[PDB]
Amino acid sequence: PRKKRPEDFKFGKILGEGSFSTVVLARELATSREYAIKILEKRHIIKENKVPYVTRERDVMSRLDHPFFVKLYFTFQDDEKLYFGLSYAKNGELLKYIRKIGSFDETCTRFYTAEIVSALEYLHGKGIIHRDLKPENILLNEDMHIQITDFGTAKVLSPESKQARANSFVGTAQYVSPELLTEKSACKSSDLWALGCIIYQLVAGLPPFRAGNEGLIFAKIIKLEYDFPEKFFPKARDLVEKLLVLDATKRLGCEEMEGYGPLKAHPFFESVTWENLHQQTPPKLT
Ligand SMILES: Nc1ncnc2c1ncn2[C@@H]1O[C@H](COP(=O)(O)OP(=O)(O)OP(=O)(O)O)[C@@H](O)[C@H]1O
Ligand SMILES: [Cl-]
Repeated sequence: PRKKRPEDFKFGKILGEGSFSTVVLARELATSREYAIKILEKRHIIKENKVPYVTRERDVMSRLDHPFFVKLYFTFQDDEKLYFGLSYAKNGELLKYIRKIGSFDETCTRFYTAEIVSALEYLHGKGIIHRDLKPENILLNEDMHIQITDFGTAKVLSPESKQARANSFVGTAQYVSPELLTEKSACKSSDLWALGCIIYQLVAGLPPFRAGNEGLIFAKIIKLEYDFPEKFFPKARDLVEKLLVLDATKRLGCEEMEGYGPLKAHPFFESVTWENLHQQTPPKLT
């Protein structure tokens, strides 16, 4: 289609602001479609060494075509700004719901966990590591299905070299894997560690490794220092214990453990119908 330009849109409210970006709700005049447009100031990206992250976000998102990810529909630029035209995730961040309700019941934990698993199976099947998976980066569409975002710190592993490890230090302290901290690289299984943290957080209300200082969190991660609250769905506890494993080759779902089939077969997921999840009505969050 014709390359889009800023004047092809009418902007509405600011949906959010990052360190180097503003996301605005926009309507495209010629179609009346709604988009979330992420806008970055070139001068700021250039001054602050962010060009590789912006180009990575574009490159990674352009590869994805799955219902559980924010879609990148188009990109354009003008003299001052870069623009990404994204699907609008009307219901915002998963984290908002954890905070408000405190935790999720078993049905809701299972459903949202299954969507995240399905998303990770797709991403890992394309040889992509997210590296910053966390509830703030799991958005929710109007129908309350997940829309994973934040790909500027993802990594496409090279198929040509059969690359498995990625060397950049990126992530969020509560969710960062022990291998990145101790070996200085991440792998696809690093996202499975984050998944374990997220499942724990949905059930318990807080992620498992937490402190007021990042270094204190790192020290607990590397020692596997965490505990479960007395009441925690038992099959979910078992699943978390199979994900929060220091040795990245021993996490359920990883390539060395024979991939996503065994993970989808975990007893916590016994009632899940994997094949049409994105067309199922999500359970109401109460
Ligand atoms: N597609 C979208 N639909 C709805 N809201 C969105 C969408 N994408 C991002 N947001 C919201 O806009 C803000 C996120 O912005 P963005 O990706 O620009 O930066 P960030 O990742 O939050 O920040 P930082 O770069 O500082 O880590 C957040 O509140 C986020 O939830
Ligand atoms: Cl950036």
